[PDB]
Amino acid sequence: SRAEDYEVLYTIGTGSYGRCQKIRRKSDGKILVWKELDYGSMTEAEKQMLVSEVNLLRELKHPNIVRYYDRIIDRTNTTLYIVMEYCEGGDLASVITKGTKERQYLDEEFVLRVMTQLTLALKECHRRRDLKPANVFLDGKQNVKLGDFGLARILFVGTPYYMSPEQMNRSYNEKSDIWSLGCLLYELCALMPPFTAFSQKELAGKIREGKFRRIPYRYSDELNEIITRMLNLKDYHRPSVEEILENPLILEHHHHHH
Ligand SMILES: C[C@@H](Oc1cc(-n2cnc3ccc(OC4CCN(C)CC4)cc32)sc1C(N)=O)c1ccccc1C(F)(F)F
Ligand SMILES: [Cl-]
Ligand SMILES: [Cl-]
Ligand SMILES: [Cl-]
Repeated sequence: SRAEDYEVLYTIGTGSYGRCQKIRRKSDGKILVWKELDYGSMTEAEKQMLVSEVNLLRELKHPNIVRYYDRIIDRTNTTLYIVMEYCEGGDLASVITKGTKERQYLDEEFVLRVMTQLTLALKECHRRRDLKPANVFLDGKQNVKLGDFGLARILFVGTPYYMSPEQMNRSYNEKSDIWSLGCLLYELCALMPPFTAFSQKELAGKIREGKFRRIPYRYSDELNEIITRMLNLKDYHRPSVEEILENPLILEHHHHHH
């Protein structure tokens, strides 16, 4: 694996420590992206846990998880490139901001696609990747892929909008993930998270109460019902992955297609 095997098309995003760039694989013209990380200032310990993290990326292979392709070490410029799938539709955060700014709600069909495909991504993770809009990506074929938010971080002030009731009291619980999914799907429909506040303490008060507005009336009672169940205060009242996928709303066409 050599950087020379690829040509950079342009930069998609830039963080404090590295960049994400759209690239083209020379051999066959495949369009991909890479994360460019300067590890020059890292300690041996930091570099070791970087290797271990990257190894985990190689472990997951699933149609609804952003696919890892390659890793390239350029020891000359002390840069590491992590090559992954290009998702032409971008991230969900951008989609929500767009709807919010342009005052246009998303189709129920699109929300069902996200629910179906992220629930399957979650199911694979649980077999053995934060559930947040900025970490969910869309390809050019109506597919939805869960990213590695560890990549965004490697490139406190934030309000933890999606924190579950049990998590703010200790997590380590698969049903906590269902709560976060509920928040995400809620925000996709409402163009705002179900619980808002200016501080974490205020937010926590609202979460504990467990009340929120119905998603907009353009969305079916069936869709509102399942999202509302995911936002139950009791983890054991939230539906499992299996129970979500059994919902009559979810059909073959909402799943991934090559
Ligand atoms: C840090 C980065 O993490 C990413 C990026 C991934 N990815 C794969 N194909 C993509 C196409 C677009 C895209 O972001 C866009 C471009 C600019 N818009 C204004 C917003 C949408 C990202 C794409 S996968 C992946 C991961 N960690 O698995 C990232 C994450 C969220 C949003 C942007 C970015 C980036 F801009 F840095 F790329
Ligand atoms: Cl609106
Ligand atoms: Cl609709
Ligand atoms: Cl697919």
